Amino acid sequence: HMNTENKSQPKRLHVSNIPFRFRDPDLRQMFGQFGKILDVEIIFNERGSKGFGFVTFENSADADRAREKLHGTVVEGRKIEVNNATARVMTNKKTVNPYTNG
RNA sequence: UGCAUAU
Repeated sequence: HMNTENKSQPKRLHVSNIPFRFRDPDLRQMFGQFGKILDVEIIFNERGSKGFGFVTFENSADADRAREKLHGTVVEGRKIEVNNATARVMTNKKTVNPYTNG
């Protein structure tokens, strides 16, 4: 009996040029039409909620296609960007070993 | 408030 975990897995997609009005539900309706959304982020600033964010798909299966369909769309008249995010950290902690053989 | 990676 081995680990037998899932394959597609959640991704953080960055979203940009979006109107100043867009929040959690306004971003997630735009991607969640293809599959399912877990969590959604909008960069938190001194002005309040910003015209820039991220979306957390349930699985890469819809995260891949969704960014492909949404990138180059002009939501609320603003040609957007969508790509895979940096998430929390760029200093990966998942695994380590003293050797590098095999 | 058009500030653009996770102030």
